[PDB]
Amino acid sequence: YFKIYSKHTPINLVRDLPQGFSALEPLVDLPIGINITRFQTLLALHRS
Amino acid sequence: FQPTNGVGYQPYRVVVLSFELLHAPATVCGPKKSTNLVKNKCVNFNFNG
Amino acid sequence: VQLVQSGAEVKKPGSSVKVSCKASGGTFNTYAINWVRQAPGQGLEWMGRIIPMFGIANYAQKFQGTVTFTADKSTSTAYMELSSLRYEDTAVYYCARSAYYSESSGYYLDYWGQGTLVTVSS
Amino acid sequence: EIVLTQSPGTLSLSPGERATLSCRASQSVSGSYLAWYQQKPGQAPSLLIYGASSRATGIPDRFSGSGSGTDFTLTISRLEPEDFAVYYCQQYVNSPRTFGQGTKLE
Ligand SMILES: *[C@@H]1O[C@H](CO)[C@@H](O)[C@H](O)[C@H]1NC(C)=O
Repeated sequence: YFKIYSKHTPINLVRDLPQGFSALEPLVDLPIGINITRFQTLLALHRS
Repeated sequence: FQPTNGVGYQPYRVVVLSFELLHAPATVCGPKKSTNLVKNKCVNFNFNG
Repeated sequence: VQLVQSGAEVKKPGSSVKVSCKASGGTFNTYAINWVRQAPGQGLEWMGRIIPMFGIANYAQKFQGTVTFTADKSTSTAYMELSSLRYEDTAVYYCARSAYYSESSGYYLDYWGQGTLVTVSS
Repeated sequence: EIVLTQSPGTLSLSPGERATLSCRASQSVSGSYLAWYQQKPGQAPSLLIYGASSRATGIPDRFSGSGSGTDFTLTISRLEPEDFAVYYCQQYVNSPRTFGQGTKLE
């Protein structure tokens, strides 16, 4: 089972990881059952 | 296929449905036969498992 | 394999008769026996079946109470009794085989006898 | 009670051609519980087919069923003079093994 838990929070900083406490509520539970030992991220780039 | 022809020589639409029985993902399920509520008396309850 | 049938019966109206279908060896125990009317100049009508091992006979709604099915485990002979000769009861009765089983669900008439002609006379 | 109606009552007319004998039922024949029969004049009927299309011992495969649902076919591929005989149907679905009225009667 693949569990993805998510939360959103407004912030007012320039560069840091915000302090305090925030509980990450569940969002989705994918029942996939595949081996995962490698992951990568995906960004977006601007052009003109 | 011709309109006046034997049913053996007439079209049959076939919708083959493949269902695997492992059911670990369980993406598709039945209605599960929900009953009604009978509160104010001792009852054997099973809300969502 | 061979199911010889009784000869034609000279039965005056109202007089009972019992047909004698003769089973070959191994026919009764393995297979059921069923009776069809085959009325003169007309089609085939299923009177019922005989299970010759458990002695079970079940009849259609039409023939209930008017005909009696009996079979003899020893001598392997099939019998059908007519309560009385009603005027329409004239016919050519036939005895045939069946499956009466689960694994083989085809309950068709495997082998048919020669037939017996009942009438007011000969 | 599942009645059966054979449709070609006298289509044969001393036929010299392939035939399309038919049977139809009020409630669809379930699981091909049908049979055909060969009733040669002056003699008893002989089984011709069982199931839907399953042939019989000593009966050539020229006799061919082609039915489903309302099981309805007995097809003589190459017609022979001796095989002429009123052909009957019979259903083992619910019915007290009732028969049709015969399709090749003079
Ligand atoms: C995951 O790895 C295990 C290692 O034992 C293997 O048995 C299993 O088949 C793998 N599953 C997939 C989806 O590759």
